[PDB]
Amino acid sequence: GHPYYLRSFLVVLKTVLENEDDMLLFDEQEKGIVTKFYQLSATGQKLYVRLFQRKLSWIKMTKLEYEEIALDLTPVIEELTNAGFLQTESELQELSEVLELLSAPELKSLAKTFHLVNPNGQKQQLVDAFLKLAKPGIGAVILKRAKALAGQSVRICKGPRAVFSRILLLFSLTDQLSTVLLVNLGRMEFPSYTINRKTHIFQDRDDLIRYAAATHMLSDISSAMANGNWEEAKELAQCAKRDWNRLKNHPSLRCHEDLPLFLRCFTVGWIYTRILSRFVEILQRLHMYEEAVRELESLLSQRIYCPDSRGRWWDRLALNLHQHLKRLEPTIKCITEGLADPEVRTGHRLSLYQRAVRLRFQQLPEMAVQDVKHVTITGRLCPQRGVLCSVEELALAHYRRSGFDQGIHGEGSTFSTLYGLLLWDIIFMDGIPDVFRNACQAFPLDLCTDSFFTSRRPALEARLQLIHDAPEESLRAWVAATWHEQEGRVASLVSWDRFTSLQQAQDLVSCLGGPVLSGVCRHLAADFRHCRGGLPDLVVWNSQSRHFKLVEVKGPNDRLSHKQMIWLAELQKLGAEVEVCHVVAVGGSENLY
Ligand SMILES: [Pt+2]
Repeated sequence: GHPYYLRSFLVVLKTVLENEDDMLLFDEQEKGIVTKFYQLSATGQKLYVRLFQRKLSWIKMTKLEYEEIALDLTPVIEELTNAGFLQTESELQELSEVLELLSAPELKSLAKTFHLVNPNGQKQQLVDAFLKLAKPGIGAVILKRAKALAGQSVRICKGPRAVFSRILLLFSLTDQLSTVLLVNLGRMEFPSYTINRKTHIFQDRDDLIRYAAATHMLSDISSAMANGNWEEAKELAQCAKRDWNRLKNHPSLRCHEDLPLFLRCFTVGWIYTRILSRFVEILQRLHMYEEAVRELESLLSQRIYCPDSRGRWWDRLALNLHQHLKRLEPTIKCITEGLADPEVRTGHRLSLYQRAVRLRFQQLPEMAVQDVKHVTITGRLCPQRGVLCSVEELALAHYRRSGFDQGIHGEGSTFSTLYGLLLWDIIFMDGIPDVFRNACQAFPLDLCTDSFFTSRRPALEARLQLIHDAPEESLRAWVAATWHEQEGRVASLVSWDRFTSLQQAQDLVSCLGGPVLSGVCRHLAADFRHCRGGLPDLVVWNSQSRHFKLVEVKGPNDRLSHKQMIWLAELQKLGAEVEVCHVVAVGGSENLY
C-alpha cells in the first residue's frame, strides 16, 4: 500500500471515537454514517478516503479506472452509491461543475462547437467564456454537449463528507488542513500521557457545526491571499462580518469566555476575530486605509479574543494613522494607550516608541536595546534564473574557518529540541486538566500560554534551577536519558533529526552550559511561540575550547526586525556570545551561467 489514506483515516476514527464526550456531538444518523463506513469493503473504503482527502469535485470514471484502484470498479461504485457515500452523473447538473471535469483538449473542442474567440486559450478563460455565454435554451445545449464529453463521473456526497470532516477536525483542533491523511499516522508513536478532560470545548452538535463552518471560511480566505487573489478575499470577509455582527450576541458564545485561552481558540468567536484580522490585512493591500482603521478599533475594543494579536493591531493602527494619514493628532492617542496595553510584547512596544520619537506632552517611557556585535561577510549572489549554497550555509562556512567546526542552522528548533529533551517529564506531567484530550498530541494544549507555566510552576522552578546549576556531565546524561527513553522517535516538540546523533546534542549542551540553557528553557516555558521565533539562525561551536556563538544571518537588503534585536539582547544578557552576520553580494570572475 503506497498510499497511507485508509490507514491514517482509520487511526483518525479510532482516536476520535475513543472519547464519548466527542461522539455526543453527532446525532444517531451521523454515527450511522460512521458504522456504514466500517461495513464497506476494504476496496470501497480505500476509494472513499482517496476521494475524501482531495479537494472536492467530480471525478471521471476513466480517471478512476486508469489509476487502477480495483479490477472491476462497477461493484465498488455501486456499493458506495447504495450506502449514500457517492453520487453519479445523473445528479451532475451545474454547468461550472461539468466544465471543471474537462481536459484542455476537451474544452478546446467545445469552444469550436460554440465559436468562442480563443479556442486555444487557458482552460479557466474558456470556462469563464462558457459560463458568460450561458446567458431552445443555449446554456442547455452547452450543458448537454459538455456532459457528453465528460462521460460517467462521480462525486462524494456532501452529507457524509461533513461527518468525516468534523471528525477530522476534532482529531486535531488547529495543531490544506487534512494533510494528516498523507503521512503514515499509524506508524507514529505519541508521548505517554494521560487523557484528562474536565471542560467541554463544544456545547452541543451545533457549536461544532458553527465552528467547522467558520474554520472553512477562514481557510478559504487565508489561501486566497497566499495566491494573490485580493479582490476575491474581500467579499467573504464582508459575508463573515455580516454574520459575525449577529453571532457575537448569540447565547452559545457566553460559555466561551469562561474557557482558558488555550481552549478558547477552538471556538467560533475566535475564528471570526481571525477573519476580521485577515480582513484588515486585505484593505491594507487594497490601499483602502480608511476602513481598516474602523475594524482595528473594533478588534482592539474587545479583550475576549486573540490577545496575542493586540500588539500587531496597535502597531498597524499607528502605521495607518501615520502615513494614511489624518490626523496626526490621534496617532499618539493610539500609541500611548498601546504602550499601556500589557498584552503587547516588547517588539511591538519598540515599533510604537520608535514612531513616537518621530516628532514635530510625550511623557513616558524608557525603551532601549543593548547593541550586539555586527560582522560583514562576502559572497556571490546567484542569478534569479541562471559550489553551491544558501546564505546561512555560506555563513556556516565562514565560522568553520573562523574556528567553529560544529554548527547548525536550525533557527529556533535547535533550542526547542533541547528544551523538549531537558523538560520532557514536565511537559508531559499528569495532573493538569484539559490539556491532553486525545491520544495523538505532540504537546500539551497550553504550551503556548501563560497557563503552562502557572500550572507547573513548582516543578519548573525546581527543574530550571537543577539545569542552571548542573555540571556538564549531568546535562549530557539528561539528554541521553530522554533520547533513549523516547527511542529517538516519539512525535513531539523534539526534532529528532535536528541533530546528527545523540552525541552531537550532548556536545552542544556541554558548550552552552547550565546557566544559558536554563535561561532559554525558562523563556521557552514562559512564552514558547514568541521565544522560538526570535531565536537566531545558527549555533556554532568549537569542539575543543567549548566556546560557542549564536549567530543571526542577514542577506543583502535583509534587516534585523525589532523582535530579533530584543531576543539577541536577551541571549547576550544570559551570557551567550551573539553576533549579526551580514552578507555582502560581491563579484567573482571565475564561474558564470
Ligand atoms: Pt497557495
